[PDB]
Amino acid sequence: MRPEPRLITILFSDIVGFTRMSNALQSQGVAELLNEYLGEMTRAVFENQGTVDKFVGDAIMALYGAPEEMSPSEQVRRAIATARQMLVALEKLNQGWQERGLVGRNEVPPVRFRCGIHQGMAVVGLFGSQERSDFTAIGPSVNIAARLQEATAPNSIMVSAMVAQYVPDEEIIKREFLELKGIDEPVMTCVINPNM
Amino acid sequence: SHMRPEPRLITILFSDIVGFTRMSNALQSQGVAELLNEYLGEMTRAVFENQGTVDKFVGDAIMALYGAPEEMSPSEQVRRAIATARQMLVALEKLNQGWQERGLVGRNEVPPVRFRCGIHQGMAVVGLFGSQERSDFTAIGPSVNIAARLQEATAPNSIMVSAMVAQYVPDEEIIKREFLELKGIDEPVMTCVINPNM
Ligand SMILES: Nc1ncnc2c1ncn2[C@@H]1O[C@H](COP(=O)(O)CP(=O)(O)OP(=O)(O)O)[C@@H](O)[C@H]1O
Ligand SMILES: Nc1ncnc2c1ncn2[C@@H]1O[C@H](COP(=O)(O)CP(=O)(O)OP(=O)(O)O)[C@@H](O)[C@H]1O
Ligand SMILES: [Ca+2]
Ligand SMILES: [Ca+2]
Repeated sequence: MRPEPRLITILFSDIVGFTRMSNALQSQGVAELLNEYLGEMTRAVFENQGTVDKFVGDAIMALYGAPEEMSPSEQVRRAIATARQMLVALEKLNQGWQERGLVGRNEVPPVRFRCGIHQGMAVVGLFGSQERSDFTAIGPSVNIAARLQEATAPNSIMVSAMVAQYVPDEEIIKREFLELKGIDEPVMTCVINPNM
Repeated sequence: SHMRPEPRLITILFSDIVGFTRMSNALQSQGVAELLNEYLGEMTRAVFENQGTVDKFVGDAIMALYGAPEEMSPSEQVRRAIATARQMLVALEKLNQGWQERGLVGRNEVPPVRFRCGIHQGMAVVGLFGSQERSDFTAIGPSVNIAARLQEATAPNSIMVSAMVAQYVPDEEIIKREFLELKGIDEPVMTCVINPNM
């Protein structure tokens, strides 16, 4: 648990259109919707042996390579598989929320998905204090993964060069250098095929 | 830790610093761990002393709740949230003074650390969110989004609250009043920068 420098793979996912969709229902409904979603994401992360760092509203942060050790290639394989399984889940969910009147039906479009994945060094371990301490990762690598998730287009998966080097060339749909805050050197990003 | 999601009037506090990464770069790891911890330690103590609830940490950002899980009057929620925000800023200044005296800031010149805090009071679905496999206690809803947007909109080393919060704060303690259009929200919001001192 004690914080230490380690090569890990960070995954940030987030959905847009949740509050808009929940704006209709009451408290009970908003909670059901969110829990439904959160459960699916968690399932995708665990099934791929990933670590659910935390939830940030309707955003999810997962780690691969901590606390349990994992090779750089497995970290990426599993991070990618999680991101793709998440998308399939959102498709299933959106299908259900549409047949149920929460989508398509009159001004609350389906919920779009955004996922960012990066691999790099990060101080990982327990951070906080006596009042509160949580297991997480800190550092530019984490910052980068978060910025990729926010920079990518709707319903897509964007990764860094460090991650893409383990991905079959035919799976990289688009390449583009992005200027990310706090980073001087432009970052080469790669949108990957959400299927396989 | 057992509270099922339920609607409730609460006060949400979001604080965030800028300069940690920069300060920790010209540094080396179990020193970025002790640094963030030193900072986090000060922030959480400010929340605990004011009986606030530390919802979670988002990197070097802090989320605190007032009015949950333990009930709290709407006036007490604001008094304690305001007091927390002011104490944090004081602690930050104390921290920068220390880091300055350690060459952690103001050398290889990483500017001193900046502080931002946003506070808002409104309805929110509070309780445990997630699934049987994983769930945490937090608040959800437009009210939470607002508090977050207020913190990201205010200027460095300042505290910005919404009208709902300002109504409990002495008029003379309100430094500035101005309408700002927050993301994803239809009606502009009345923002009020409070004086860092009582
Ligand atoms: N329970 C919670 N814990 C931590 N942060 C939270 C939170 N609920 C909301 N937030 C914060 O509130 C803000 C919400 O604004 P956005 O992320 O821009 C909304 P969005 O994702 O674009 O649409 P959406 O809410 O429909 O999904 C974010 O800054 C988020 O981190
Ligand atoms: N341990 C962690 N858990 C969750 N989110 C994290 C995190 N570490 C970093 N992040 C995310 O990484 C991103 C960092 O970007 P910013 O918040 O803009 C950095 P900053 O506050 O401007 O400067 P700073 O890092 O020097 O404080 C945010 O989206 C933040 O929420
Ligand atoms: Ca979102
Ligand atoms: Ca920050």
